[PDB]
Order: sequence, then C-alpha cells, then structure tokens
Amino acid sequence: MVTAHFVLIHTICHGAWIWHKLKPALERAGHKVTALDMAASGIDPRQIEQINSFDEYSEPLLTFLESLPQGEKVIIVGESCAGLNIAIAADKYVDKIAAGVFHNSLLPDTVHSPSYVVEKLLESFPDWRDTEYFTYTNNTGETITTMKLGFKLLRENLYTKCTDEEYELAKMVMRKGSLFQNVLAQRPKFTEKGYGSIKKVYIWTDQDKIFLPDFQRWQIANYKPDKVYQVQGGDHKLQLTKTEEVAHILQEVADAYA
Amino acid sequence: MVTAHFVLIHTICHGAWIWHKLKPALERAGHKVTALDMAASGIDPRQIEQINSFDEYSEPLLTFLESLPQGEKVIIVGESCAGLNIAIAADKYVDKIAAGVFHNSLLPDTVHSPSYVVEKLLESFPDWRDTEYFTYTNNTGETITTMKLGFKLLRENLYTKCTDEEYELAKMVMRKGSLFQNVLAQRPKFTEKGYGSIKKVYIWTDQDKIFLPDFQRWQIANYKPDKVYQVQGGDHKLQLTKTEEVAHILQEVADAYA
Repeated sequence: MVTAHFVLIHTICHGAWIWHKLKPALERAGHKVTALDMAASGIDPRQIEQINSFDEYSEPLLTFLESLPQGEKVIIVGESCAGLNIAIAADKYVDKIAAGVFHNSLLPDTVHSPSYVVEKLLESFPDWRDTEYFTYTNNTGETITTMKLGFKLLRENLYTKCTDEEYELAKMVMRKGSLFQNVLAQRPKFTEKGYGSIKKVYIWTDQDKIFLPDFQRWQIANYKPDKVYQVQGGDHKLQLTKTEEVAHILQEVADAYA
Repeated sequence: MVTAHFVLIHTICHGAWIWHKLKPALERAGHKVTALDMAASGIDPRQIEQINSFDEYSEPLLTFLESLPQGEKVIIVGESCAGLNIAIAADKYVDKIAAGVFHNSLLPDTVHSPSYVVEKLLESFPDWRDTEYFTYTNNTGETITTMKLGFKLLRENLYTKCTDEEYELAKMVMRKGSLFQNVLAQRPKFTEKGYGSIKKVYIWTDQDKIFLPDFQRWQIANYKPDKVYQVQGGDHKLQLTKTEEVAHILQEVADAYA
C-alpha cells in the first residue's frame, strides 16, 4: 500500500470542517492530508461579495499547489460543486496532480463550456427549497447570485443520513456560496493538456438526495471517468455517512495513481 | 412545563460549533437552545483586531438578550472563558436571566477586579505550550494580546479525551482569541444587583487538563455557587466528552430555575 498526500476541497457554502472525519481516517493509514478553506468559506475572513469568479474563489487551492515542494504530487478530492475546483487546479498545476477524485461531485468536461454540468445539475434539481438567494455586483458590474442553504434542504437533501450532531454542526458554520454560473459560462473551456489529462475517479451513491441518480449517471456517461466507485447507502455527504468506505476507496486511488 | 431556553456561549477562539453535540441533546428533552458566535468567533465576519474589549466581544449575547420578548428568561451556559460573558450580560439583563451555568468556566466575582480570576487562571496554568501570540492596539491605545491556540495544547490540554474527529474539527474552525486582560483590569467591577444576583451553577471535572483542580476548587471557595456538579472523567470539553451527562445536569438546572 502506497501513502499519498490528499488535498480535500469542500463545496460552496461549506469549509474544510466537512472533512473532519475523513482527515484522521486517512492519516491512520499514513497518508498526508491537507484540508483547505476556499475563499469566503469556512472561517476564511473574506466575504463572498469581494469574490468575482469561481477562479478567484479557488485561490487557496491554487496558492497551496504553487507552494507544494517541487516534484511532489497530490490527489485532489472534491465534493459536490468542487469538481470545478479540480478542473481549475488541473489547468494550472497538471504536473502536481496524481489524480482528481470526485465525491458526489460535478464532473466538468473539456468539450463543453465550464458551466455545462452546472446547467445540467440545476435542470435536474431546480428547487433548492428553503434556500434563500441574494445578489451582489462584482468587480466589473456583473450580478452574482449567492445562496444561503435552507435548513430543510440541509437536513433532508444534503445531510439526509448524517447524525443530528453533524447537521447541527453544519448549521453552525455554513456560509453563503455561489456557482458564479454566468461567469463560468464565459470562461474558456478546461484544457486537454491540463484537466483533460489527469486521472479521474468518481465516487457516488444512488441514495444522494440532491445530486440525483439520473444526473450522476448522466455525468458518468458524458465524460467517462477512469474509475467509478459506487457506494451503497449513505447520502450526499459520504465523507460523513460512509467515512471508512471513502477512506478505503481513496487508498485504492493512491495504490493506482500515487 | 415552562419552556427552558438555554443560551450556549462558547469560549475565546471557539464558536457556536463547540455545542454541536449538546444542542440536539437538550432539544431531545424539549428545551429551546440558542448557540451564538461571539464577535470574531466561529463564522462571525469581524476580525479580532477590530474588537476593543471583552464587553465588545460579548455584543452578540447582549444583542440577543435585547431581542428577547418581555417575560422570557434564559439560562446562559458558558464554557471556559465565557463566565466573563455571563457576568457582562447579567449586569445589563439580570431580569432576563433565570440562571448562569459555568462549564469548566471562569467564575468572576463582584468584589475583585473583573480580571481577577483571569490572573489566577494564568498563575495556575502559565504555559500555553505551542500557542502563538500576537498584538494590536485598541480603541484607547492599549496593546491587546491575541492568541492562536497551539495544536498540542488543543490535543492534550483542551480536547484530552475527545475523539480525533472532534480534535480535527476544532483545528479546522478555530479562530484567534483574546482575554483582553489589561482592559478587564481597568473595567468597573461586576455589580451585585446584576451579576451578583443571578443563580449560579458550577459544572466541572477534576480531569480538566487546563482549568486544573486546585484552580477550580479555589474559584468555588472564592465565590460560592448555588449548585456544584462535579462530573467524573471527561476533559475540559465536557460538552463533547460527557454530552449526555451535561444535558442531564442542565435538566436539573431547568427544574430548579426555569
């Protein structure tokens, strides 16, 4: 068994804290784990209204990869919307990425616009329930839509099978988030030499109540991952409801690609 | 029953998230629970360097108490340094407070300087180990010392018996904090009419590895609580290591004072 360095990237609205179970589980097997707050996420001090694009939102990941000792490679694990962070990172630091791992995650491709799978997600799940939407104006006058995830959506669609303590934790540290969808729609496509070339492992459960089974299967058919690991049971937050099974899969990713 | 409403107040550097286990446990017994971030704590958007005193730090507690409808009383539960928040609040909103509950907490009095029990704490536990210290200048030219709690202090002295997952969580959301000790040392003493008159319940364990038994026993002798509950085992974070037992005690507090 290989040991690897895993970089865990939370989804919009969330923070590094979502990985509080997975990080020590991985460390038990001797892996290195880095869990980062993206901009205006977790306890990052920036407010979302000062962030102008999904690329700017991903700054902490890019900054960390720039500082990685030369010659080292990482496995980037992204949950939910963080597949976009993986693609952004791979188009700057392909040489530093052993694999990208998608965890009930958006799976961008190279032949469509970066906003493509966001559009498809929202078509598949258009009603975010008690989630509240806000707008602000960015750097160049664009209106950015932010969301505060609703408590019922959190309880029933994101944390469906998580403990009550985990759900209360989520409410206690959740931040606003944004897809920056209109800015993604004008962004250059992810490149073949960068994102297109990395190994891609897709982890998912058909019990996910926001990234629904027809949507996730559509993503898999749209851009075939190198490996697909389906996990039985759990919910959208497999790193909480199926922590050990995720850690075991991540070991297999290290054995294959690290 | 009269609904008991517990207002849970974290310690410096922490946030409402520290109560993510105790809050659903209390709600299982039918109580109302409010867990607040203090200024520059948890996901509060202010930075500590803009805060000028422990009273300013207490603003979210004071603003919440202001919002309470007439006739509604709360039981304020403070952990560790939050005993100071209880005294500050009680001097402004005594009629809204059914009781203050101290949870391995500083227990200020009314006859010494507000900084008195902070000085005694630091005499008893002077070495905060790998903690890092920083300074800034406040509202009146006082230099404020802030701290970033060190990982070893967190692991061994605060979260001694907590799960690895809880310790990892703590590292992912911890903020800077300050005792504002030199500002407390110039603050008017807490009043009899306000803080002195609230009912006070002292919960502690002699296995606390930062608020040590000679210090905690000294506080009890210095300022007699109405009730003392000593919990066997656990650690400084009894709301994590002894959640159900703390909830049982808080039921007794509600029976006595709600």
